[PDB]
Amino acid sequence: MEIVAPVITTFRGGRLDPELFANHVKNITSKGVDVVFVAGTTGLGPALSLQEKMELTDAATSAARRVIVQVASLNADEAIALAKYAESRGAEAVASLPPYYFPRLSERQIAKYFRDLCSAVSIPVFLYNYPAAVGRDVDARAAKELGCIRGVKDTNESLAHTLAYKRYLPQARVYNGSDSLVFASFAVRLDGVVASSANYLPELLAGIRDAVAAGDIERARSLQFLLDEIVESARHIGYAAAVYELVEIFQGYEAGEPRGPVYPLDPEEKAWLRAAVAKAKSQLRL
Amino acid sequence: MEIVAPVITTFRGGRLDPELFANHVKNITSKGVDVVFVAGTTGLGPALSLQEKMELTDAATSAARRVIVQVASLNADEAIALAKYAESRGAEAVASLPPYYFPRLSERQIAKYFRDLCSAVSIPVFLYNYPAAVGRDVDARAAKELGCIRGVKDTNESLAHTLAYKRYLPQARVYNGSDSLVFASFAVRLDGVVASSANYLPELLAGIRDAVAAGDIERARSLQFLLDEIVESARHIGYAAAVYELVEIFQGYEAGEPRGPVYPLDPEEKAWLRAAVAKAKSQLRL
Amino acid sequence: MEIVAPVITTFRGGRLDPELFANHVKNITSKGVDVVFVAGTTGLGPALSLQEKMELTDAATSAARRVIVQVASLNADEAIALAKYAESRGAEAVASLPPYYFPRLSERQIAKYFRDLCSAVSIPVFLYNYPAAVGRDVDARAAKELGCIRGVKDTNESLAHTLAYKRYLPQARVYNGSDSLVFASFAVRLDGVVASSANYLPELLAGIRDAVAAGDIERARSLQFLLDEIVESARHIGYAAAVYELVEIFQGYEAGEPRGPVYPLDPEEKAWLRAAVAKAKSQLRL
Amino acid sequence: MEIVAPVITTFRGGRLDPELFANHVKNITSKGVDVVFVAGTTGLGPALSLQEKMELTDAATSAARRVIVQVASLNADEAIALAKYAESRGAEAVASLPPYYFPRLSERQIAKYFRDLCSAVSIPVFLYNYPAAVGRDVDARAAKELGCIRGVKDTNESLAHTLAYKRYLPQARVYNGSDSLVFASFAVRLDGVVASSANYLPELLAGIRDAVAAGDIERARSLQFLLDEIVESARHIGYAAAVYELVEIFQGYEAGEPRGPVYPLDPEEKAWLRAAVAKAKSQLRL
Repeated sequence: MEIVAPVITTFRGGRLDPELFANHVKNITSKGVDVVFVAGTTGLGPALSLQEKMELTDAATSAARRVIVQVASLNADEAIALAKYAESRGAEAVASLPPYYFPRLSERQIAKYFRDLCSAVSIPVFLYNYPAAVGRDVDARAAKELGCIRGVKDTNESLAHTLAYKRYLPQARVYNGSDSLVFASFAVRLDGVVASSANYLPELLAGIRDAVAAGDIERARSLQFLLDEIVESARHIGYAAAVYELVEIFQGYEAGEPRGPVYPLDPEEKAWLRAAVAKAKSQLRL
Repeated sequence: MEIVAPVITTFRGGRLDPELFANHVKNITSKGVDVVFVAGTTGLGPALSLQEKMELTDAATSAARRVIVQVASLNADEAIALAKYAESRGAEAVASLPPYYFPRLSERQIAKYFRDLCSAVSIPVFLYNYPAAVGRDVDARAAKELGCIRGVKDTNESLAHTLAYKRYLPQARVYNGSDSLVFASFAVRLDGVVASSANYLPELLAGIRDAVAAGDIERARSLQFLLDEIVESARHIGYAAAVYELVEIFQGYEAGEPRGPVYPLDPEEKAWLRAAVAKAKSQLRL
Repeated sequence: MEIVAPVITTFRGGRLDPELFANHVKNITSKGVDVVFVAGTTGLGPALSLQEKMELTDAATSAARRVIVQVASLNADEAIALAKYAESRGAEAVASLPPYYFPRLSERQIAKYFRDLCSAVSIPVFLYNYPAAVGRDVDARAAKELGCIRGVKDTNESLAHTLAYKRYLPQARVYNGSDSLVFASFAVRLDGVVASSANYLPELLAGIRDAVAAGDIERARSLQFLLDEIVESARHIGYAAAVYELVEIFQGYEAGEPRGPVYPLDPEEKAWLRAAVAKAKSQLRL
Repeated sequence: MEIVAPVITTFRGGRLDPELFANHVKNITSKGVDVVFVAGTTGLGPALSLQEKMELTDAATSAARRVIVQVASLNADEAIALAKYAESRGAEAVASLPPYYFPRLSERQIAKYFRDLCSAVSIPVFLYNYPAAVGRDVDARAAKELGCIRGVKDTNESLAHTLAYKRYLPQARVYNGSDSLVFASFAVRLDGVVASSANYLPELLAGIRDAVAAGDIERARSLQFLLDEIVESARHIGYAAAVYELVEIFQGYEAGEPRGPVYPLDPEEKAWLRAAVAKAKSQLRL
């Protein structure tokens, strides 16, 4: 079972910094990340222009051997163009959010979007489902009804919703994206996890996976609860910005910054977070 | 009290068509539209490039005397740039959605976004609130606390939520954005309405306004109910794409197309919509 | 247009005090309440035994000329039984919540419940819709389909939702039950309001009704906002218990108390609430 | 890890039939049910009078060695009365929903409800959490703060929400109540499940438990998916009434019926369900 990192997009001086990005990717893949997922929500995907996603695709595919690229755009031609680009750069798969923002698009519109993406490339197309952010759900039955989905990332608190993709699409690779469900995902033998914490504590996720595989459910659960406490503190100050500071805290190198509306944490927020996780940090035998 | 059109963005072959747009704006403003609101949700704002939004700003300010440009972007630098551009082209105000898509941004991040817009321009900055599409609400209390909001457009079926902005911001111009609340907005004396149906039935909205002003409450209401039957059919088939077909059906000229993932309606959907609205339309006597 | 009070159920000791109830009914009906609605949510309906509701029926019909009895029970035989009892005591109508609590109920079960109710009496049966408390909505289209509904009380922040009942059911008496929409309800000419504040400020509700009729929209809105401030303070300490204390503050007599798990406000909560509404209270001229 | 049945309440004639009930309890306890949970949502608890719940308590404590009685009432005095009665009859624990139906009760009211319940008995008080039905959540933090909660049954699609009670109350016994999470609950080593399917397919739940315990984690998931198919079908016609028919289909004896507003299935619905679950039934064996 795989640890997939929905990797942060590392800005510095207003632009993408591929040196920060490459160092970060090479570190986390050394610590147990199997696959790099670029331009996911944790990577600020919908905030990135097509060219920024191309730059990120180049950086990810030159830093990691296994890369899935998130391609969604509210101009659907851009999703097709980037999917072809990712494929040419050696991505093992592409993924897409369903069309987001607009309420009450039709089922026909959603289906055409995904079918056009599948027609554009030969590599597997993944559904990246995230109803809290997207404002709609493409559930297991709908995903099967599309007729071309070969993988699912379900960023979702409902483990049963995620398991249902394995039921309706027995050949798809299915992953849950909730940090609170890493332990549970391995326990029920999903194909893997795509959790934001693979950015800052990949060795913890690997510890959970190891523990579950050894039958050590108590250790796995304990590691999970430690992770939950860290996530909880981070959510308190703006989770998406905090992920970057958590990388600095736990991995010890510069992680860059997000970009407005996802403004970087200020100095006072960074200091508060460092103290907030100091205890959980000391408890870590990984 | 004003009728404000959140005007459609008119594409041809996935490219912006400013002639279709200009003809449409000229027509609805001759039929009772007081103000043109460009790149709102009905105008596919989040789907438009910055280049497209600048072109749309040029075309709207050329075709209309009173223009508000909606500037939101998930790259905040782009919101600031377009707000300054809009001001330079003579927009009377700019509006923005709160940062959307991303769940759990912090209050500081949201406040910074709006405050940076207000500091970027001298013309009024409006809150454009649309919780169903944005995934968060900036309520009247929150809008007061921003400390620079001079207008609100509230695309919201809770009319008291919209009225609360007049309570907390007595100097602000406050509009409700729901088609189902045009009659109600005029009856409670909001500053006006920003309803998508100003695109396809602006004469019907002016008729509602006239009836309320005449104390003809029963007429205003029966006109509202006719509009509600039309909105219902349109929603059934996919509302955002449906608006374009309704413009053609009710106003009698070409309206262009939306762009995918907001794909244009297909022939069967259009035929269905035409049959669906035919009854209600006939019961109209303006 | 009517002011309908969803009257509080006055307990004293551990049990219903029908005398306190009669007195309260008499005072508010002398101050503008047109109809008394017994055992609604504000009257703690779902917490009352059949015997308590029968007792309210007797006391209300003896103290008021126009009485509607709310009869919902999760034993449908008690609803049928009480509806018959209310008719026999001279109630002008009965109302029911749809079946509540249970999430997994079919359209057929809901329709059967309302149709059996309609068969049981010859007086009008109202739908009492309150989705936030009930956990389900019976919307205008569904209410028409039931085929026997003659009135609706919609406790709902969506004025559009309530207006839809007048569209689908032109001969029904339709009331909105939100305190925040009293002004709006009279402005759009619903048949009336069934607002909790008729317990403690029936003269304010009448003042709003008078102001709308006179066309003094600005006074109507101003009175609405004062009411909103009062409701907001009450919601802070527990609205259902707070209504009783607001009756005491504004009407000057003992209102009795609710019963747990709706526990009466404690002395500190009462002192806080008195102080919280003091300014709005002094600003009240009528 | 335990299988707890939220047992159906068995009506015949519109009245309780304690002999159908006894036969049912005895059968399911012989096929792997460890504990009987009486008057839960599956048992129509909120629909039952205090006397009916006492009668159910008698029948359960006569037919089974281990009984937990669900005691919630919207008259808290009745919750206390029943808890004392359950203890007198030899129940090993009582549980309660939080106060339901009423929106926006205060934290003080909810805490007083639970603490008063704990002080009435010397047997343990469990929290029975079911946010979808109750309209409010008492999460793990809130549960710990109550200070007297000894067990938790969380009917919730969010497994991380359930797991949190083990984080905060590691001494409490914690169960998840969603049928779609039986496999997952055993996999993460909750103390067990309280799933409605214990009524009709207890042997399937015991098979899932066995398979998780071997490590045929993949056969466990396969049995769960079969259960998910059957649940899917019952949900389609109205789950609460359908549970009774599923008992007849899979266990082959008379199950009684629910009582309206939870009306029994009609002959047509029953025929539809039997055909719908025939395939699943055929692949069962066990």
